[PDB]
Amino acid sequence: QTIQPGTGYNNGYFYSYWNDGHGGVTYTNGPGGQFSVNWSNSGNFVGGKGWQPGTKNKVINFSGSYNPNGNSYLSVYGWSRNPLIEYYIVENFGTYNPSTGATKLGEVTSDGSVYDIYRTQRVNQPSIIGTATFYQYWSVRRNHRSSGSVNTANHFNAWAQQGLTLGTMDYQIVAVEGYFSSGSASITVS
Ligand SMILES: NC(=[NH2+])NCCC[C@H](N)C(=O)O
Ligand code: NA
Ligand code: NA
Ligand code: NA
Ligand code: NA
Ligand code: NA
Repeated sequence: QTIQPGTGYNNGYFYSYWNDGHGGVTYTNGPGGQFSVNWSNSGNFVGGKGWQPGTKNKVINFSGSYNPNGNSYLSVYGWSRNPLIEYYIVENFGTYNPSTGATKLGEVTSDGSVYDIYRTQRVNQPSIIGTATFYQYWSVRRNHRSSGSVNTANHFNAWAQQGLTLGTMDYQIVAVEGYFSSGSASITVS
């Protein structure tokens, strides 16, 4: 169903839906690993489905329709603790590449494309443990897509060769993120 922000479990999968308090987002859980998000003039939000906790060797399957009109991402997205990390394997994005301004550290080839690798830092921002300073790890796919599989270990291995180490996994989902934009998406995870 359509829900307010929160986390939980639906039809065998973990879900997380977060927003910054602005209006405009409709997040709906569906059967199985399905979710839908429609946004009209949102602020910042993140929603999707997957697992609590994730693993360092999961092969994640996704498919569906992704139609951003402005700044948005479609990603494998999750967190670790000790160290506290927010990470992204970005499969598609709208008008804004999330790595803009960031220092490139390397490349990895996985699941039919090269990805470029970046680290960023978030200072005194929201996190899974409350306000915190933490690093973000990014793999950004050069060839955008709306369905496929992601061998997460290929990314996690490549990040570790640049000192981008992960802690104990927290959640791991396929997420749609938007930032002061509009769009529509409907995705099935497995
Ligand atoms: N990329 C983002 N917008 N991240 C939002 C993180 C939200 C954070 N985990 C919280 O529960 O407050
Ligand atoms: Na974007
Ligand atoms: Na995303
Ligand atoms: Na991949
Ligand atoms: Na995770
Ligand atoms: Na996200």
